Amino acid sequence: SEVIEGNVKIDRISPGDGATFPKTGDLVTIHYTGTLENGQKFDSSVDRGSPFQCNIGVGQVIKGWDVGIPKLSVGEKARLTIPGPYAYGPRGFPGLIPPNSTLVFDVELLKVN
Ligand SMILES: C=CC[C@@H]1/C=C(\C)C[C@H](C)C[C@H](OC)[C@H]2O[C@@](O)(C(=O)C(=O)N3CCCC[C@H]3C(=O)O[C@H](/C(C)=C/[C@@H]3CC[C@@H](O)[C@H](OC)C3)[C@H](C)[C@@H](O)CC1=O)[C@H](C)C[C@@H]2OC
Repeated sequence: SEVIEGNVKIDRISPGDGATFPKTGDLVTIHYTGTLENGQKFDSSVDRGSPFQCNIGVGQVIKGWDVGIPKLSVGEKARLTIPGPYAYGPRGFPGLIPPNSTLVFDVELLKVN
């Protein structure tokens, strides 16, 4: 596991084309599962049967996603461990994430665009 910006950790699980990497502003199609540090699952889009899309690195998602995702190539599966300051910090999210939580994200880069 690699320690990227802000102390976010990447655990590579299954490779991508090792060549198609998301660039700033690129639209990404991802499948994620979010868990707290205890393993307690709080969200998943796989459960929704619909992948998430956002433009990467422009402030649309929490910073751990912004620093994290661009280091993945199309088709890869990896796990992002994100500390509070790079996620929801001291505020959290009502009914999902408590103040100061470290978030674990299992994500799959389906397509870059
Ligand atoms: C108003 C319209 C609702 C709009 C909802 C959608 C488009 C649907 C989309 C599937 C979101 C999920 O809803 C099904 C749901 O995703 C979580 O469950 C989740 O796993 C998560 O953490 N995600 C989602 C995947 C990207 C990383 C992170 C994120 O960065 O998400 C972003 C996030 C909340 C950023 C805040 C931005 C404000 C800053 O202040 C804060 O700064 C700390 C960080 C999302 C993408 C916002 O851009 C847009 C929205 O919120 C949140 C725990 C609760 C959130 O509910 C909404």
